[PDB]
Amino acid sequence: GMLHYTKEDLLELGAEITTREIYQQPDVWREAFEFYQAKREEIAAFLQEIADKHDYIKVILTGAGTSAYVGDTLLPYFKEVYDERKWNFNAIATTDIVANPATYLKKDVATVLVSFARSGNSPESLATVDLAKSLVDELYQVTITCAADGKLALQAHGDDRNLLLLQPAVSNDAGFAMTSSFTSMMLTTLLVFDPTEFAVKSERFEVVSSLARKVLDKAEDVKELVDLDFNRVIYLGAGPFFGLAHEAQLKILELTAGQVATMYESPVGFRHGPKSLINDNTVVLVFGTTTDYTRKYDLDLVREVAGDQIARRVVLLSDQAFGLENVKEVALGCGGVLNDIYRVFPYIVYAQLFALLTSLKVENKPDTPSPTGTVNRVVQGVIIHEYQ
Amino acid sequence: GMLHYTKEDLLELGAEITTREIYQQPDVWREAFEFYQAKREEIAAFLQEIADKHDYIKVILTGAGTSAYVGDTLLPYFKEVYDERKWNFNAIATTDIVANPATYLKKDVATVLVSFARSGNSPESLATVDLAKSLVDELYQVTITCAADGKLALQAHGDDRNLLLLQPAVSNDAGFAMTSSFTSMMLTTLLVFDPTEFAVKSERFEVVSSLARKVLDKAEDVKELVDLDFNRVIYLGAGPFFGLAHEAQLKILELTAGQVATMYESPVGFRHGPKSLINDNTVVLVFGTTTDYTRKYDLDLVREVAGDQIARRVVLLSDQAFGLENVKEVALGCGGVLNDIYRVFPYIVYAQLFALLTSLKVENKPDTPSPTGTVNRVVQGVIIHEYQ
Ligand SMILES: [Cl-]
Repeated sequence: GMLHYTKEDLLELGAEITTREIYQQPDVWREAFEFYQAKREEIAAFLQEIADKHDYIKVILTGAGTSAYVGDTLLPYFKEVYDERKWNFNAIATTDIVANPATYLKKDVATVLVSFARSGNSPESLATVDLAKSLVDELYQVTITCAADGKLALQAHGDDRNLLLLQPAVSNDAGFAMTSSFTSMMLTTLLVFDPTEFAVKSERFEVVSSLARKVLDKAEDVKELVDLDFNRVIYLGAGPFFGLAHEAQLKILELTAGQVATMYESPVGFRHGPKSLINDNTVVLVFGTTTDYTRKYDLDLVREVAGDQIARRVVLLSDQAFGLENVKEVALGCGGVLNDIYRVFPYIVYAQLFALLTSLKVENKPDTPSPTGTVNRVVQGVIIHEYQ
Repeated sequence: GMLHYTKEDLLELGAEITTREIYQQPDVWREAFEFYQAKREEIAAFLQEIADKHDYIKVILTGAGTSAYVGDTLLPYFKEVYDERKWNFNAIATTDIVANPATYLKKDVATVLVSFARSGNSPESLATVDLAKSLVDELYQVTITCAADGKLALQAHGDDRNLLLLQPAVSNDAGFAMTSSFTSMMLTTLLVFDPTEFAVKSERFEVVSSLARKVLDKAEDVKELVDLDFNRVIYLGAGPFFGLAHEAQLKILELTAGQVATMYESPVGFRHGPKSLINDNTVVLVFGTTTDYTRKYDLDLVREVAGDQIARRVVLLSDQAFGLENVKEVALGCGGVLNDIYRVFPYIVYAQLFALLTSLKVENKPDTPSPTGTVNRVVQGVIIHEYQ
């Protein structure tokens, strides 16, 4: 198990489901990868037909909450590697689309709507699909969802323009918080759209899974941070790690019922006002980039915040430790096998453990962390209004 | 005067500069508008030449901190009204470009780089321009900045392809926080790229000015809210009001040196986890959208948060009061002359007052609000590294 905890301890503390769902991630990813591998020809044919038909293609990666951050996290990688004049990638939350459809859904633009959902039962998921069908003349869909009996999945069959990519059944997280659903969806999406050769994807997958298991094995390293005196947490990252930070900090908010206040930023963005949030009771964690160029900017920022000596702790997740003063460096090293976009997986596993253990520290029940009932596993109170 | 305060009172409190710069906004905006009026034919001709040469044009709206939020706020409006296959609008912070230039700056894409800066002395401003010039074959620039002797402005002369649009000198805010600088730059940008007829823009400008004066006249109303017990502030807004919420919350952070923790979200996004931050010492303010359809989603959310009865106060800025239970409704009514994108101006004045008065409440010196010196008016410690 995790730390010393027995399964019995975890049940008594209301953390068995969430702990199980975090720890099952490498196994879930291997199933997802194998499903990808079996479907890869069909998936590539699907996308190729669209490319053959249309000169400009708007791809919209869309979900709500943690499902929105799937697109946010992967977006900068796709933007780098694709020519925007052909495949124009966007991450637009379902919660944005439902409120302002006209901003995003345009009649004459060929559009591939890539819908993400753990439960499939957020009203905004179906409303976004329905608005897209209403407003876009040439619409295709890729539906990436974990619940085969969720409304999103149920309405995604028998349509030659909708590629349904169900995630493994156990990734339909019963926990309040999305854990294995988030990472499984993100892995599927990266495998689908990453133009890298299959053999390279395979190798990277194996290293992703190895690194993640190492993180899980060393939960005590995360506990060391949890044990510090803090009630604010700030996650920072550049590139894909900006959306990853957004997810990492949300996991805290959610699992501590906001008893820990939070922020996400990039390291370079952080200086321009947001850094004001730091106080003596703040932990700052950086998801480090490993390209030589971008790493330099991370390092200057970590040096500065450590040097300020205000924060309780500055933590840098990277591929190596330089031996920085007043920084906890967490070295997760691939031998360089992984590029940055695949490092999101072990990095978020660390973040999930931090959120889980912090929930336990504050005596919240991670599996059911909103005792007021004002936040819910499946969103409540969403009304869809008719658009004309 | 603001409230009871004399100029000597404000001097004593370290608030004279910021108070002045907020209150000068209507006058600054008229000067900005008159400049635009004078230059509009030249401006249109500049953009028309670009459209005459290139089939696909990438517009990048770029700044750091509050300057980034000019682009974030206006972007959804430009996205709605432009055809993305011709004019493809993006808001990408200078703090993102400098760290990951290859994500955004593409050799073969005709690009219009629209740079924002109050001081012009952020290293990322010049690095962003330099990276664009070194990477993009067909580049044009629009430089919108408040400091004629800032480094950005000073390198923007004598270039046919760089359209320099200096803002009124007094908008080079001496206060730590950007107030009139943000608004002047945002007004100029909207006037440049809004395809509405000039006669309509002039009509709206007059109502903007009038409503903003009314907000300033009624500072006592904001004070009443600031007097409530709270240490967390959440701003919510849809469409342009998401970026505006980002700015509104940053103002609090900056001016209270993080003594008040903050969040920005959209009303519909808020439910999917972020709502967890609410506690009994939290004030939630919503920048209300006035289109019939989107407004319905604001209203559902406000009803819900009010009905939960946890937050200290729920405040809705709009064009009218419906008479909502447990909500403070602030009605700023144009008679319907203003569309939502022009309502950002009166809305942000209200949020500036809220931040300034909260700063006074916590006995910070709003003009110089970082007594640790770890956050600065002009960013310190940014090193620019060579990109290959
Ligand atoms: Cl009140």
